[PDB]
Amino acid sequence: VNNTKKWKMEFDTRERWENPLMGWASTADPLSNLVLTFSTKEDAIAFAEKNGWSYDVEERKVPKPKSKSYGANFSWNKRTRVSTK
Amino acid sequence: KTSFGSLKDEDRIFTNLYGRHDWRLKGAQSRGDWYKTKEILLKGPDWILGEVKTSGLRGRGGAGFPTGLKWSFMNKPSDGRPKYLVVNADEGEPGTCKDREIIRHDPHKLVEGCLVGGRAMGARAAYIYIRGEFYNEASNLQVAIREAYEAGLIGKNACGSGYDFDVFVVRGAGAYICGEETALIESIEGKQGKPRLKPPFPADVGVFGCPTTVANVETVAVSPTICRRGGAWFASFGRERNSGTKLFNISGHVNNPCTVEEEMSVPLKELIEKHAGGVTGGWDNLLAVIPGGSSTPLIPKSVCETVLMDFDALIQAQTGLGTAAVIVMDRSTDIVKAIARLIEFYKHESCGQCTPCREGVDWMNKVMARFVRGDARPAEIDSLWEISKQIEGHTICALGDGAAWPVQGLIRHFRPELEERMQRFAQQHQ
Amino acid sequence: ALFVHRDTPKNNPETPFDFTPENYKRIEAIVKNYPEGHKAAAVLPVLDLAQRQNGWLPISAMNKVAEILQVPPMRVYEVATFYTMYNRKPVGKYHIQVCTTTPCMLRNSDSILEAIQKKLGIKVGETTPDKLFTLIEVECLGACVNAPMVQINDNYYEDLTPKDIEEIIDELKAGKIPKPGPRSGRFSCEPAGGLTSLTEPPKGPGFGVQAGL
Ligand SMILES: NC(=O)C1=CN([C@@H]2O[C@H](COP(=O)(O)OP(=O)(O)OC[C@H]3O[C@@H](n4cnc5c(N)ncnc54)[C@H](O)[C@@H]3O)[C@@H](O)[C@H]2O)C=CC1
Ligand SMILES: Cc1cc2nc3c(=O)[nH]c(=O)nc-3n(C[C@H](O)[C@H](O)[C@H](O)COP(=O)(O)O)c2cc1C
Ligand code: SF4
Ligand code: FES
Repeated sequence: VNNTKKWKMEFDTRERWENPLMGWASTADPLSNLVLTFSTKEDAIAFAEKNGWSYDVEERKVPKPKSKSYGANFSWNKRTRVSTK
Repeated sequence: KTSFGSLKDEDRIFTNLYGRHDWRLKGAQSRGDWYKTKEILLKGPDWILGEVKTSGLRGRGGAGFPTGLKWSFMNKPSDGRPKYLVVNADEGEPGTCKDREIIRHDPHKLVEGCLVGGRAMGARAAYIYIRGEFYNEASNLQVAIREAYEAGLIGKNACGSGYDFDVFVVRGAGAYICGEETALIESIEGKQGKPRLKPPFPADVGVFGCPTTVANVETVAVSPTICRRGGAWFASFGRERNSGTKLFNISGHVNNPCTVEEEMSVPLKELIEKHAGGVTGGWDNLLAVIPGGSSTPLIPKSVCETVLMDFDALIQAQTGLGTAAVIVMDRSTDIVKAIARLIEFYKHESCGQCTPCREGVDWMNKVMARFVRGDARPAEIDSLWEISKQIEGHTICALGDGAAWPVQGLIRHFRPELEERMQRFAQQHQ
Repeated sequence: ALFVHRDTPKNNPETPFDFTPENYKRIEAIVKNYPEGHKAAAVLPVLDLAQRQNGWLPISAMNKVAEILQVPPMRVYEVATFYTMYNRKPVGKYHIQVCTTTPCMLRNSDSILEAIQKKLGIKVGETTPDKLFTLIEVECLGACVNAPMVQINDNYYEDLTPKDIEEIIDELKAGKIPKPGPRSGRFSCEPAGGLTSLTEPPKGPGFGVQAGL
C-alpha cells in the first residue's frame, strides 16, 4: 500500500496516434507525462488553483477496518466455517 | 526418595499389558477396573480435577503439559455448545507403540478413563481417534465398548450416576500428522489432517467448534487409577514435576525389544540393561540413544550413562522426554543413514500446509541424502543447522520442530563423523 | 503416485459404483455418530467403507461419498489424496506394506523387503501379474518393539525373518489365512527372555483405594 500514501495530480489524456514510419505512439500533449506528488489534498488544490488549472478531486478511499477471527473458520452453528483449510 | 526404578507389580497401572490376562469385561473388573466408578462420577468435576492436579500427571502425549491444568480449562459453564473429550490414539511416532498395547490389552481401562476424564471436563461424549492401521486394535476396543454399553457402564445413565456419556471410536486413514491435536480434530471433522493455529485452543474452539480436550491414551487411562489410588500415590513415584509411572518402548539394537511399565525417573542405562536385555554387543557397543521417539534429538553414550528418563533430566541432556520411546543404536549403525531415513519419514509425514515445513523438510531431506553419501562440503553443515533454525518455532505445529530437532542432535553430537564422511567422499571421488 | 486425475476407461465418473444395502445401513450408523449439521465428518469413514467394498477407489466412489453425504466432490478428492490408505489405483488382493523406518531398519527390515521382492518377483510399488500381491513401502506402523514387521491388508506380521515372511507369502498363495502375530517365540510385546515384569498376580478390585471414596 505504499503507492496509496500520497496525493497525485495528473491531467486528462489527449490523443496518441500511430507514427506512420514505425508505429510509435506520437503525441502532441506536453502534459501527458506530468504527474505531481502532494502530501495532502489541500496542497494539490492550492497548486492547481495557483496555476489556473481547472481540477476535479476524488476523495481518499481507505479500506474500512475488517473483523478477522481465525476461530470463525471452525464455528459450531454459523455458515462461516471453511469447508477445507 | 533419591533413587528410582525397580517398580513393583502391585504399583502398576497397566496390569495385563502383555495380553496374558483377559482383556474383556470380566477380566478387567477382576483386575481393579470399573470399581466404585459411580462414586468417582458423583464426587464431582472439581474433585477429579483436584486429584489429577495432586498427582502431578503431565501429558503423556509427549509434551508433558500438566493434565489437571489442561483439563481444568473446560471447567466452565456451557454456552449452548456441547463439550467433548477426544482421546488421541494415533501414535504414529517411530519408536512408540504403547497406546496400541493399551487399546489392545487394557481396553476397558481406556473406556473408564474416557468416562472419568469426560466427567471431569463436563464432556458430552468421547471420540477415540484410533489410527486406521490399528484395525484389529480398533475392533478389539469396539468389542470392549459394546461390553461397556451392555453392562450399563457408559451411555445413558453411565454407571448409575445419572450422567450420560457416549464413547465413539473414529479410525484414521494413514497420516502421522493426524496425531497432532488440531490436525486430529480436522481429521475427525472429515477434512484434510491439517493443523489449526493456536489460539484458539481446543478448549475454546475444538472439534465441530465445541470446547474439546484432546488427550493421549496413557494420560486418559491412568486417570481411574489416579482417582482410585489417590493423587499422592501417583505423585509418590518419580521426581518433583516428574511424577508417576510411564510405559517405555525400548526398541532398536537391544537383545529384547519390549514395552514395559516403569517408575518415572529411572536411569536409561538401568532400564535398557534390566528390561531390554542390554545392548546387542554390550554397553560399550552403544553409540546413540534416541530417548523418546523420533521427535527428540539423539544423545551419545557419554550422556546415556547417568541420564534419568523423565522430562527435566532429558531437557538438561539437551533433548526431550517425548513419548519415552527408547531407540537404541549400536556402534555398527550408519547413524547419518538412520537420521536421514528419519528426515525422510518427516517429509513423507508432513501435511504441506505452512511454508517452512513444506519446503524445508524436503530441503533437509535432500541435504541429508547427500550427507549419507558424503556428496557435500563441510560448510553445508552449519547451513543445515540454520535451516533447522528457520523451521524451529516458525511453523504451525511442532512437526517442523520435531524434524529440526533430530538434525540438530545429529549435527551437535556427530559433526566429526559427517566431516570425515564428506572428506573421504572427496578423496575417493576427486 | 500422481495427485491429479485422468479419465481412463477403467477409472472415470461412468465407472459403476454403488453401495450394498448392508453398506448403506453401515453408512447410516456412521452418520449417526456425528452431530446434526456436521455430516461431512463422515467423509473419512464412509470413503474407507468405499475402499472396503471395492478394494480401491475409482472416481465413482469419491463422487458417491460426495453425493450421499451432501459435500462438494473436491472435499472428498482432498481426503482421498491426502491420506495414504485410500488406494486410488487398483491394488492387489494382498497389499503388502513393509515398514522401513529407523526402528525397523535398525533391526534389518531391508532383508525382509528383499526377501519379498525375490519371492514375488516384483519391486517396491509394483503388483504381481496374477493380481494377488502389491508391495509398497510404508512408514512407522506402530509396532516398533516388534521390529521388523509388515502389514497385510489389516494384519500385522511381526518379529519377522526372511524365512517367516516367505512362509507367510506361501500360505497367502495357498489360499489359507496366516496368523497375525509375532513369528518369534514371544506373544505380543514382552521381553523374549522371560517376563521382566507383571509376573505377580493382579491385585483385583479394591486394592489401594483411598478412603472417602
Ligand atoms: N505421542 C506421539 O505419537 C507423538 C508425540 N509428539 C510429542 O508432542 C509434542 C509436541 O506436540 P504439541 O501438542 O504440538 O506441543 P505442546 O506445546 O503444544 O502442547 C501440549 C498440550 O498443551 C496444551 N497447551 C499448552 N499450552 C497451552 C495454553 N496456553 N493454553 C491451552 N492449552 C495449552 C495444548 O492444547 C496441547 O494439548 C512433543 O513433545 C513431541 O515429542 C510428537 C510426535 C508424535
Ligand atoms: C506432529 C505431531 C504429532 C503428534 N502425534 C501424537 C500422537 O500420535 N498421539 C498423541 O497422543 N499425541 C500426539 N501429539 C501430541 C499432541 O499434540 C497432544 O499434545 C496430545 O495428543 C494430547 O496432549 P497430552 O500430552 O496432554 O496427552 C503430536 C504432536 C505433534 C506436533
Ligand atoms: S509445519 Fe508441516 S506438519 Fe505442521 S501445519 Fe505445517 S506442513 Fe503441516
Ligand atoms: S518403526 Fe516400523 S513400526 Fe514403528
